[PDB]
Formats: sequence, structure tokens, C-alpha cells
Amino acid sequence: TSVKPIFSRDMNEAKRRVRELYRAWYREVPNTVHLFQLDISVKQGRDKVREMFKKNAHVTDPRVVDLLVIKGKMELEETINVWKQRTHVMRFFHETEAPRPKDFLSKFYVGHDP
Amino acid sequence: EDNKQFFGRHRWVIYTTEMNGKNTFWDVDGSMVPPEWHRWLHCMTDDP
Amino acid sequence: TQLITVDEKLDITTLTGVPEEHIKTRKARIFVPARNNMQSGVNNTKKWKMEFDTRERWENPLMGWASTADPLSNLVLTFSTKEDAIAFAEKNGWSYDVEERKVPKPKSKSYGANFSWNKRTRVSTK
Amino acid sequence: LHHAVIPHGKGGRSSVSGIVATVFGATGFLGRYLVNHLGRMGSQVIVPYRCEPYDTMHLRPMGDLGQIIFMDWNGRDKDSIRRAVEHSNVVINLVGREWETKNFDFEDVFVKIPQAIAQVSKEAGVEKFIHISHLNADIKSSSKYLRNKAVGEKEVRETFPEATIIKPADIFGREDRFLNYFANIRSLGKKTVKQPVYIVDVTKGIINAIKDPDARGKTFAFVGPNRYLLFDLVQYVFAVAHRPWTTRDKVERIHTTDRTLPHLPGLEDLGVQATPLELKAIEVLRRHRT
Amino acid sequence: HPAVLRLVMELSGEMVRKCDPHIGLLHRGTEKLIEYKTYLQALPYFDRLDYVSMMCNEQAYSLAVEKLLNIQPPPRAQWIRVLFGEITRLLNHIMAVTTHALDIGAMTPFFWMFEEREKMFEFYERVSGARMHAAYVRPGGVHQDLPLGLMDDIYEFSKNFSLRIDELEEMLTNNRIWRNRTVDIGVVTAEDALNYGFSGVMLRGSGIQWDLRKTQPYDVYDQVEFDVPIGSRGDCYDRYLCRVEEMRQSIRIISQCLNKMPPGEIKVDDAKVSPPKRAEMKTSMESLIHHFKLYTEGYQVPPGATYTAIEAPKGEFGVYLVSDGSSRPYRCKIKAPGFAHLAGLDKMSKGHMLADVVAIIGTQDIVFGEVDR
Amino acid sequence: ASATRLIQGLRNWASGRDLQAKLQLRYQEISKRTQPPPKLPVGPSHRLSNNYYCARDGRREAMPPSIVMSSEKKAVSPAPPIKRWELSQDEPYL
Amino acid sequence: TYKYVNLREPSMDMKSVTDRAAQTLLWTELIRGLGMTLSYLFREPATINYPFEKGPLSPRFRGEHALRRYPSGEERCIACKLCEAVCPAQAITIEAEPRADGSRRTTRYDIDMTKCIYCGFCQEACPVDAIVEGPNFEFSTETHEELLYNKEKLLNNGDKWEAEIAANIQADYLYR
Amino acid sequence: KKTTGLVGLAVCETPHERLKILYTKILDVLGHIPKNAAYRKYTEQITNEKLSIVKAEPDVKKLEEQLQGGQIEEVILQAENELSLARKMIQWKPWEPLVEEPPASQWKWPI
Amino acid sequence: GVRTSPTGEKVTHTGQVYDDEDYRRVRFVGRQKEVNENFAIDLIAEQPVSQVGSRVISCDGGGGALGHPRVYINLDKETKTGTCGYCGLQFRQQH
Amino acid sequence: TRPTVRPRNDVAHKQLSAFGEYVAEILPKYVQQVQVSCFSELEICIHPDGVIPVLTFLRDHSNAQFKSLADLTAVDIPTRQNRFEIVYNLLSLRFNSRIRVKTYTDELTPVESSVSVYKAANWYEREIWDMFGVFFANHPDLRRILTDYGFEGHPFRKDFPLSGYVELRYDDEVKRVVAEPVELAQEFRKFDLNSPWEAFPAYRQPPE
Ligand SMILES: NC(=O)C1=CN([C@@H]2O[C@H](COP(=O)(O)OP(=O)(O)OC[C@H]3O[C@@H](n4cnc5c(N)ncnc54)[C@H](OP(=O)(O)O)[C@@H]3O)[C@@H](O)[C@H]2O)C=CC1
Ligand code: SF4
Ligand code: SF4
Ligand SMILES: [Zn+2]
Repeated sequence: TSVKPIFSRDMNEAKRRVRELYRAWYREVPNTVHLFQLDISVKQGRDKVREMFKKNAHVTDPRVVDLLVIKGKMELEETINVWKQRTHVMRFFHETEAPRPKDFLSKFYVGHDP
Repeated sequence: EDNKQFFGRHRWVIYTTEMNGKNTFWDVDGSMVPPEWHRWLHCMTDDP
Repeated sequence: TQLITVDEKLDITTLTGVPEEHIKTRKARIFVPARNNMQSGVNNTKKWKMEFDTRERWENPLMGWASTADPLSNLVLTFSTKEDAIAFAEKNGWSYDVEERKVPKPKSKSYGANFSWNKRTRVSTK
Repeated sequence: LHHAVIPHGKGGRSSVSGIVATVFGATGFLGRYLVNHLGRMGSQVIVPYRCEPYDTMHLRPMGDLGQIIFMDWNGRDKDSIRRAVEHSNVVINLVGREWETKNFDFEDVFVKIPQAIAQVSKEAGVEKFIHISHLNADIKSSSKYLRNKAVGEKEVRETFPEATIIKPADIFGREDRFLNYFANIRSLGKKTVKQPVYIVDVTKGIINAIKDPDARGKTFAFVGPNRYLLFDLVQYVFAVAHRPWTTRDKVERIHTTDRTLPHLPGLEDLGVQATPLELKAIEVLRRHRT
Repeated sequence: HPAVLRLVMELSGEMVRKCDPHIGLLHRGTEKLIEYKTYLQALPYFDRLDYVSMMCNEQAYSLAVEKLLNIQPPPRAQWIRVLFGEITRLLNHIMAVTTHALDIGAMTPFFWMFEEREKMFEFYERVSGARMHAAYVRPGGVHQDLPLGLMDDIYEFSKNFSLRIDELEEMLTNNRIWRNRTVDIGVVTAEDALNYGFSGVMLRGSGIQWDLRKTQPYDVYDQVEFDVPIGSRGDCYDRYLCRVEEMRQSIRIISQCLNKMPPGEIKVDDAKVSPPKRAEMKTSMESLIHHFKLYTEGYQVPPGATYTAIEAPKGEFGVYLVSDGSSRPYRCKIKAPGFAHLAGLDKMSKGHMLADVVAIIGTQDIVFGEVDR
Repeated sequence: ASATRLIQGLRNWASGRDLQAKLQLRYQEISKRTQPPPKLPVGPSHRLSNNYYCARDGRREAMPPSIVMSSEKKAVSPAPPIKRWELSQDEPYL
Repeated sequence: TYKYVNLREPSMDMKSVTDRAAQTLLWTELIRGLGMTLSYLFREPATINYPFEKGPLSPRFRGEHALRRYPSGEERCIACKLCEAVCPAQAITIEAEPRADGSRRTTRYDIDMTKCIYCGFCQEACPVDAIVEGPNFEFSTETHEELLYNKEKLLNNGDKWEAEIAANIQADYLYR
Repeated sequence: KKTTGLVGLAVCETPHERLKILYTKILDVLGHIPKNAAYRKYTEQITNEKLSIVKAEPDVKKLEEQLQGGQIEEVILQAENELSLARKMIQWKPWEPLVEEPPASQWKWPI
Repeated sequence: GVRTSPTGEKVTHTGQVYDDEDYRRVRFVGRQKEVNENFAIDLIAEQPVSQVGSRVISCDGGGGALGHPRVYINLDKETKTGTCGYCGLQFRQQH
Repeated sequence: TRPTVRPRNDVAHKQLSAFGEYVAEILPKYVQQVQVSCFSELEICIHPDGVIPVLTFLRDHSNAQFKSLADLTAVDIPTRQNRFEIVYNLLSLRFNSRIRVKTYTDELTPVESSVSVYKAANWYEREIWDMFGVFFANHPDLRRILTDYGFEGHPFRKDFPLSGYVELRYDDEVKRVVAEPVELAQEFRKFDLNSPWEAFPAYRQPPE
């Protein structure tokens, strides 16, 4: 099963590229929140960014992690340019609840949700 | 309907005052035409 | 050229941007569609249709339509083998159910069987 | 009950919820956020008005396809009001002009208007009617405004007693009255405590009260979660504003008296999180300079 | 500012550094929607993906389905399709001229040739009934042939329009300041014309003697007398000249098509693809069955993929069909001359200034609906 | 029309293209609407007794594409080289 | 067969070069352009006075989406759902029930005039010409509720004029 | 010849021997390639055909008639492109046998 | 021509009248529910049953090729008058 | 079949057959299928490692000029280990012929950026990356065109549904445009239309 790679040799170089990407996102926040005339503190946005990094935490193939690094690189280039607008950055946040919980009783009052 | 003008100034309508009671002396509209004259004045035919 | 490759399964739901709610919530169904029995034509076989489960469809209060908050409601995926069907259902992360194909059983008929001597098989009307 | 009144499936944007809310006023600020939260919920809203259709037009597209409906009423007659509450599940009284006019003083708006609408709403047979007022509306001196509101609250308790009397503190939002009042200046230094409370959690509590049972009859109040100094408030809005109809009734309303009441629940007792000044105040304090 | 697109131009002062079109402001989902319909249902997507050409794209899609289906259209329908194709080429070229005119200034010939275009919209209205989105071209011939009293009106328009294009060449075209506006802007190497995939009036206007009508005649164009103009230099005054001469050659083709109109037939005589006419429908049984199932299920198509391309006035309008053997298409893509012309904007705008960049975009017939697919 | 000859001469002197002849405003040159009703032909079908659809079956002639490949005057081109074009007669430049 | 352009050189004969120089330093063809624009000034304008003089149209214009009924009889509709089967925007919504008399009829017949792209396929697909594209053009409605026509809207709409639609169909039942 | 129709392509004056030495370089760079590959056979065939057309003719217009690819300098450019792929096809070994086949349930179209 | 709700509203030819626990009534407030005034069932019974003394007859419905296609209906039952599925208008034989 | 049937050029059939056999015999390293359609356009089905060599061959070599590039498309076909199809389309200026280079590809293993040999393929590659996800290594600029930048999911897959997951509206609460989950007011009534009964017996695939 000789399958071509993308960039790396195992998950270790993938961890190196994603921690470089996380460093770039971490020092890329304050210019964005200063520029876009936003509404949310710096640490809250940084916490949701690192939460997004925590979200995909069970991926083991090197090609998929490399491709997520490429996706984050594309999105970081677009945010460090002013190509995106206020709507997109607020669209990364989810403030428009929908507070729909996993409570089975609350799943029962508004239901049909297996 | 006059003929000596060009194509388009053939057929023109002049309305009345309160055909329903809306003071339509002024502020005339479309759809204030009966249907046979609506086939007439849109130059779809050659017959009054 | 005998490169890096690992031998693992695929988890493409990290790539296709789909909500995890609609990943873990719904459950696919893989089946050969049974023949619409009012017609008699078996060309509608020879496929492997993947559908999803039907979900909530209320009524539009203003007109009397059918509205739904279901984005994956009206898909169908036509496949040609059950092997790659189950492979794809594993590959794109969602859970799945597998029904099984049921063939028309071959029979033994004859006009001479319809016109026997002592046997009770007798059409009696034609 | 007839069908198509139950909730349907999920919630929001023609995901049909339960209530049918007949709302008075609603061209005003708190009413506009309440209509916006009902359009987010997706319920059917009936708003009558008396102004130009321009204002109800700019609050129109917040509603979904036909989910809100616009009709008409006058400040005198019960007839158009009863026509507005013919078929009405729930109804709310959000009315009031904060100064006297040549055709309407403080009398008979807060006096006549909740009486007439609560009368015709009791005759129509509504449930979970909610009347708003202000906090610290007492019979005592120096406030024609607040004593007329206290008369109106006694009216709401007397006729149609099965209501919900509700009162927030000085609420602030994108089109606040007092934040613009503190920006539109040029000013006196006295002692006063005051608590402001942010608007969207207040109206989420309002819609939670109107869609949940067990809350009828009880009067509710809304509490600013820090309850800090007036002078600190003016100095804070001064420093964050970065610049180092005003009648006497308005300036007395904002300077005179504010205090807490322990009789009645606040925010989290109803089941809604309260959010303080700072974040939303940094949001709304734009318009510094060029 | 109206033109609608995003353009990020990083530059050194009034000249350049790098200018990139962000397009995708208009994306609708035409390919996915055709993937969820039938052919006859999804014909108006082909009518309006380019929206100025209203019969050329119809002609392209109908030739795509005929080429996949192996059914020759009848000759009278072919001549009518040729006549409306050349009328539509005329209309698209005259729009491109007038929209570059108003985009640069030049307020009035816009209005003049729009009066001419209103006359041609009257002809489209009398023929189909639509103002602009006249579908009118089924796969397998022309639906609902033209009424009596049309060809002499076309004849009168042809004479009047030759005079009006002469008066347009009187107004502009040796006009001093418009020439001074456009001398040496938009140089195109023939290697760049090939590798950057420019097609149509760019290739007509710089170098290569390449025309689809005269290299692969997809219809009865082999019987009419005309000549495509070749461009001498990589510029847009010359490209304007070749547009105007293509208009006048289209007038010649319209005159010969009026002189060569056979009284043959309307549609194909294939009642499994084209629907029957209504009288024999309501009399016969087979005609009713074919009407009924042809409009419910649609005609089945043999499987396979095909590609075809014709002359849109922007260029090589390509439609690429993927048809599983079924009543629905499986995929379609539109090779777009507008997209191809937008691709080479760095080479067309490396050595100029931003007002001339606006002139470069204007002198190439862009719509940004066809740039979207 | 419906103008005097003075301003007409001014229009012809402003551009000499016989402005009275082709005026772009047609009066009665338009062919008359509500025409005599049409009769329409049927083409190379509807003549009976020969026309089996099995014969004229333009749909079913599509074949699956022929497949190949999973002393030589050869290395041919995909087509003959295209005949190079010609300067047209009707007033080229030059 | 081609005609390539820009084949003239600037002639070095003294006549042509002094004519181009006098053209440059005397502003000649700019005045020629002014002459052409004055030639279009003194014409007569092609402007119909719109609310009185309505523009010319065709016998085959596609407007109202009306319905029809039989001569001295009920609805021409059958509710066989062909128009919803062919409607490319899927704007047609049909729910059909028969009455107690036995003939098949409807309940609900909805046209999304928002979604309606005005092809004419529903006119050219109904087997009895029940739904017919109207002649007019005036819909022009202030509220988004009110451009969702129901069956009774279409019946009061098509019964607002018959002789118009029947005149157009009698003029146009042979080309289609 | 004199101000050809192409834009960025300016005419020369001695086309013949330039195109001759280009074709000799074609033959030599092809000469570095092994013989058993029939790619060498077909390229050597067509290039000796073309060079036998050219070396026998000092004409120009008749050279454009007899050899296709009008007018003249595009033949030079096309031979330059062929020399570029010759230089690239010393590498890449295209005459080797087949790289790994697909799983053969793939070009079966009608699915 | 019509009937009327107990609340005082125009009913339709389809029996879709309302409760007193609704809200489509409150969107009908102030704006006229434009029912079709003329119904459809009523016009049929006013028609004279066209009687032809044949056995199997044809029907077009108001002009050749302007209306429903040809339908050939039977007139062999006597107490059951044959009804066109398109026209609706009945027929009787004569003898 | 003398009227109403599109005739076909058997001359072009034989010429394209001989040319396809020529190309298949002279590049045995990557060629897997050469098929001639019944309507006579050439199709060459190609392993995804001879992308750059075969395109350098097809742009040049002077027995087949093929400068003109048409579409690059990707058609999403499941029930295959290699799903997607990168479809180059080439047109010869001197010859008037069209070849469809159908090279295959999977979800993840890339192909190799035809912009180094074909400048017109640049934005085609950017578009096919944004809409499908066929990765394009050794390419300068892979960004998003024909989507929103807040949008993702590669919506031209068959796996992505018709209506997207997001939906915009405006609200005065946060005073801006927000993106909610999809709330259709009408069903998009899907029609089962594929009748049985074998409309084409020539294309009968064999059974198991
Ligand atoms: N400080 C504050 O702002 C606070 C106010 N409140 C309460 O909230 C309300 C004010 O909210 P806000 O939105 O800021 O202000 P508004 O004055 O704008 O809200 C009142 C609304 O009702 C209408 N209205 C009032 N009186 C009449 C009348 N006599 N006839 C017709 N229409 C009338 C108003 O004008 P129109 O008729 O043109 O629609 C407006 O639409 C009051 O009832 C007040 O008691 C509570 C707490 C704090
Ligand atoms: S309008 Fe015509 S096509 Fe539509 S359901 Fe009625 S009879 Fe059928
Ligand atoms: S014109 Fe087209 S979109 Fe409109 S109702 Fe008829 S078929 Fe549907
Ligand atoms: Zn009948």
C-alpha cells in the first residue's frame, strides 16, 4: 500500500507544523481585533481559537493533519490580509443561540432528535 | 389613434375623474383599462 | 516510490466541514431499492442506494407547504457494489445500516403444467 | 387548543414556535429588541402602531415571511385595540412617552392606556399578559413620572389581576436614552447610586417569562449586577468617550433616587444569566472623534 | 463603484505592483442545480449563465444534446437558428461597444445603439414572448416557429442598421481623443495568447487566424459568404475595429440568410425527443403518451461524456456534458471565455496604470455572470 | 418627417447621409398584424407504409466507444494540416 | 477568407502629412463629431409617453399566470400535476382531491410569483391549456405575502378577462 | 518576410541555416537516446523528412507551401519547443514499461 | 352564491372555514379574503343534458383542438347517464 | 436513417484511431486507455504520474501541437477507490481535433500543478481546489474563488447536499449579518423519475 505523502514523515513533523501554525494564530489575533473594530476581548477569541485546535484532536493520518495545516494557513493569510470582513470573523464565533442542550428532558420538550 | 406619427405614438388613452371614486383626474395608473382596449392599445392588433 | 505511507482508515469529516451534530445524529441506510410493484420492470435494480433517515417536516403556517430544517434530507447516493458502499460509509464517518439484496427466485412453469390430466393444477378458465 | 399552535420541530426562522404575541408600542427601542428576539424564535407577532409606515417598515424585515403583521390603533378608542387582540395568545404592554406633549401629558397615558387595554384583554381572555414599568416607581414625592407608573401598576394589579407587572432598572443598548444623554452634554456633582442592566438579557428574561408558566401574578424586577456610583459612571463614560428634550423632569429622573428591593426576584432567579457593563459598553462607545 | 467585482490592487504610485481580481462575489450554483434536474428543465440555466447572448448559448446547449444524441436538426430550423445566432452576435457586440463607451465616458452612442437594441428586443418579443430570456431552442430543433410578417421587418432593420453603424463609425472610430485613450494598451504575445488560453476576439485581435466557424463549421455556416477580421497588433483600438467588422459581416450573413430561407419544416420528426404539435396530440393516442412521458420523465440519453464549443461573441463557449444513461445529466461544466479572458489580467495590466486597467477590463467583453460557473 | 425643409437641410448638412430617406422611425412599413392564419407542413415523416421507427432510429445508433491499448511511413497527425486561409475579395485592407 | 485591418502607413507625401498636421493644429474632426451630434439633435425623439401610450407587445407575451374555465362550464383544470412536474423552479404546488360528484379536481394550487421565472412551459405543457400566461405586466405589489397566488386568486384573475386570453389563443393556436 | 501578422513575433532575414542548425541539434539530442525506443524512430523519421524538405530548397514562399506551419518563424519556434521536450525527455524515461495499472473497475463508465 | 361562517366570513367552495381558536382569522383582519364569488359545481346542474340517439359518442368541448382531447363515451346504461371526465356534462341516448 | 440522423465522419474516426494508437504505442509508461467515441472525439485515460510529462509532450512534439486548453474538470464519482477525474481538454490549432485527457485521482494524493506548462490552468486549478479538494502540490496560489471565505466544505461533492448548512440574515441585536443553520420554507420536492425497462440495450453492463 505505497501511498504518496504530502509534506511530512509521521505525525511528529505534523505536530511541528501545527505548532508553528498555532504560534502564528496566537500572535496574529491582536492585530485583527485591533483592526476590525471588534466586540470581544482578546483572551476570549484566543480561547475559542485554541478550542478549535482542540476540536480535531483525534486525527492520526499525516496527510489529513498536513491538509488541516494548509487550511489554517490559507485562513490565516486571508485574515492577515483585509480580504475578509466583520461578518466572517463574527461568523467564527457562535453567539446566535440556539442554546439547545444535551439534556434529555430538554431534548424531550423540543424533540424528535435522535 | 393617429397614423401620421411613428410606431408607438399610435394609440393613447385619456382617463376620467372618479371612475371608481379615487380622484383619478390626477394620479392615473395602468390597469385602469378594460380588457379589449388592453389588447388594442398595446399594439397587438389592428382593430379598434 | 515506496514513500511515507501509513496503513489506517479515513476520517474525512474533519475535511468536509460538516457539523458533527449531523454526523453523530443521523444514520445512513444502504439498500437495493425494491421494485415499484405496480409496474413490472427490473431495470430499477442493479444499484445500491444510500439514503438517510426521514426527519421532522412541519407545515408552513402561511401557505400549507412542507418545511424542514433538514439539510441532509433529500440526498440519495447511487452505488454499484455493496463492498465500496460500506467502505464509503465507513470512510465518511457517519454510522450506517446495511440491508440485504433479495433476488427473484427462479421457478418452473409450463403451459403443459397448466393443462395436466389428473393434477389439480388447472386454469379452468382460458 | 387547535393545532398549528404547538411548537413544530426545531426553533427559529419559520420553525414554528408556540406563542402569538400581540405587542403594544414596539416602535420603541426595547420593543424593537423584543420583536427581534421573537423573530429569532420565529413566533407570530402582531404589532399595531400609529406612526408613519416608515418606522414599522424598517423594523419589518427582521420578521420572517409574513410572520409579523402591522395594524393600527389610536390613543383613545377601545375598538381598534379590541380588534388588535381578537385572536391573541399573549399580549404585552410596552408603551410610554417620557415627556408631556400638547395632546398627551403624563396623565391618561399611564392612567388610561393600561386600564383600557387590560380591560379589553380580560374581556378577550388572554393569558400571560405582561406590563412593563420602571423600577423604584413609588407614590412618594418629586416624580410625576414614577407616581404615574405606580398608579398604573396599581391599575394592572386591580383590573385584570392575573397579569405580570415587570420593572427593569436603567437599561442600556445601541440606542440607549441615557448613554446618548450623557454623550449629548455641553452637569452636576451630587451623591447617587445607580445600577444599569444590559438590554438583551432583560428581553431574554421577558420572553422566558412569557413562554414559561409559573410566573403569572408575580411582579419581577431587573438588577444591574454591580450597582455602582453615579459619579464613577459619569467619569467612566467620560474617560471611555475620550473627550477630556432635556427637561427638568428628565434630569431629576436620572439624578434623584435609585435603590434595590428584596421582595421580588432579579435575573438568575428567573433562569437567565446577567452580563455586566464593561464588554457591551466598550462595544457601544464608538463615535469618539474623526 | 459599478462595473461588480472585488479587485485588490497592490501598487507603487499610480503604476502597479500586482493586481488580482477577487471574483466569487457572484456564485449561484448552476452546475449543482443542473445536476439535480432534467435536460429540458435545466435549459434556462444555459439561457442565462451568459445573459447578454440569449440565443448563442441556447444554440450551444442544443448542439451539445444533439451531438450526444445523434439527431440532425431539420434544415429550416438550422437556417432560423443561424439567423438568430447572428442577430445575437450583433446584439452582444453592440452592447460591448456601448458599455465600453459609457465605462470610459462617451455618453450618447450608448443610448443610440440601445434604441437599436430595443428594436431587436421587439423582434425577440414577437418571436418568443420573452423580453430577453427567450428559451425557444429545444434540443432537436426550434420550438414554435416564427409568425408571418417578420422577414421584411428584419430586412428594413438591416438597411437602417447598416446606416446606423456607419454613423457610429462617423462619431467614434477616427475620433481623436478615443484613439489617444487607446493606442498601445494591452499587449498580447501570441505565446501568451495560447498559454493563457484567451479565445475568440482576443485571438481574432492579436495574431492567429483562428475561427471556429471556419475551422469546424458546426452547422450550415459553410454556405454563407463572409470573412472574419484578423487583428494586427496587441491593442484594443484594433480589437474594436475587428468587433465592428464582425458586426458588419453578421449583417451580410443575415442578408444571405434571408435570401436562402427554405420552406421545409419546424422541428424534428422524432416524437420521442421533440414533443408533437398540439392538434395531433389531442387527436392521437401515441402523441398523448409521448407528450406525457416526455414532459414527466424527459427523454433518455445514451451514456458518455461529450464536449462541444461554439462562437459566443466572447469566444470559445464550451459546454461539457457528462450523461449517465438516464433522463438526467450527471455533470455539466461551462468553459467560459470571460473566465479565460479574466485569467490573463496580470499580463494585460503589468505595465500600465489603473485608469487604463479599467479600460482593459472594459474593452474585453466581460459580464461576470459567465465568469461565474 | 413632419418638419420643414430648412432644419431638414441643416440635418443633411450636419451629416450627408440622406437623412430623410432612412429615418429610424417607421410609419406604415410594418407588416400588418392579425395576419391570415397559417398552415404548417409536416416534414420527412407522416407518409405511411414505409416509415418504421426501427428504420429511422436516430436514438439507438449510439455505440459504446471503441477501446484500444490498456516499414512504417507513420507518425501521422490527428488530421490533415488545415488549408491556410486567403485574402478575401470584397475590399480587404488592403 | 479574412480581412485584417490597420493597413495604412502615414503617407510621407507632403499633401497627406500637411493635411494630418492641419487636422491636429486646427481641431477638425472634433468639429465633425459635433456636427454628427447636432444631426441627431435636430431629429425627432422615439419616446412614447408611457402612462398614456403603452409600448408595443406581441400576441405571445407571458404575463399573469391566469386560469381558464370552459364555455358555460367549470374549471378547465384537471389537477394531473404536469405543470408541477415540468415547473423548473418548482413553483407550482398542487394538492388534489375529487369532489363528491366524481370528477377529479384540486384542493390547493399555488404559484410562487417570486420563484416564477416565466418560461411558458406550464402553458406549453398543460394538455388542455388550463393555466395560461396572461397578457398584462402589472403585478407591482407592496407586500411579500401578496405575491403568492392561490387558486381563488387565479380564478378571480382569469375571470377578470376571458375574451383577451381567448382572442390571443385563437390568434395563436396554430404556431404552437 | 516583412512585418508578419503576429504581435510579439518579429521576422528574421536568414531563416534557412538557422532552422537547419536547429534540426541538426534535434538529430543530435535525439542521438543521445537509446535506439530500441520507437519514439526515437518516429521523431528521427519526421525530422529527416522535414530536413530533406528544407536542405533541398533555398526557396522561402515555396518552403512555406511545402512545409506546413505558416508562415516561417513559427516553424522555428515549434522546433525550439520540440528541442525543449527533447532535453526534458533525456530524463523521465518514457519508454519504460507500464506504471501500475488501475484496479480495473474504474474506466467502466455507466456505473 | 356562497355561504357564511357563524362568525360572519365568506366561506369558499372548499369547506375550509375556521375555528375561534385560530390566527389565520387574525391575518384576515382588515384585509379582504378574496374568495371566488362564482362557484364551479353550480353551473353544471343548470346545463341541459345533451341527448343524442346514438350508442357511442364523441366529445371535444368547445371548438376543435381548443379544449380537452376527444373522448368516446358509452351510453348503454340507462339510469346511469354517461359523464365526460373532462367536460362534466352528461348525455342520454334516445329510443 | 437517411433523414433526421446526424451523419458521422468515418474519415475522422480512422484518423483519430490511428493517432491514438500512435500515442499509446509511443508512450507505454502511462497510457491505459485510448478510446474513440462514436461521435469522434479522442479520449486518453491516464495514470496520475505522467501529468507533467504527457503535457510537455502534448504541448510540443510538432506532430500534435495542441496549444489550446479547455476544461480541467473533476467529476465526482463514488464507488471507486480513486474517486475524482481530472479532465484536461486539449485543442490543436493547426489540426482541428479535440482530445480529452482523463487522468484519475483520489481524495488525498495530489496531482502536480499544470500551471508550469499551461498558464491557462491556473485559475482552473484554484477553482477545482476550492470546489472539490484535489490537492495541487508545487503550485504557487491555492486560495478560495467562487465561495465565501467563511464558507467551507467543498460543495461540488455529491456528499455535500443541495442546500448548504449555513444561511444568512440580518439582525439588529448584534447589528450585523449573521449565519444561522438552514431553515427551508419549502421542501425542494425531489422527483423519483428513472423509469425501468432498459432504454439502451447496447450499454447493458454485465451482471455479477
Ligand atoms: N429609561 C428608559 O428608557 C426606560 C424605559 N422603560 C419603559 O420603556 C418604555 C420606553 O422605552 P423606549 O423604547 O426607550 O421609548 P419609547 O418612547 O420609544 O417607547 C414607547 C413607544 O410607544 C409609543 N407611544 C407612547 N405613548 C404613546 C401614545 N400616547 N400614543 C401612541 N403611541 C405612543 C411611542 O411612540 P409612537 O406612537 O410613535 O410609536 C414608542 O413607539 C416606557 O414605557 C418606559 O416606562 C423602562 C425602563 C427604562
Ligand atoms: S394546470 Fe394543466 S398541467 Fe397543471 S395540473 Fe391543471 S390540468 Fe394539469
Ligand atoms: S412559467 Fe415556468 S417557473 Fe413559471 S409556473 Fe410556469 S413552468 Fe413554473
Ligand atoms: Zn368531454
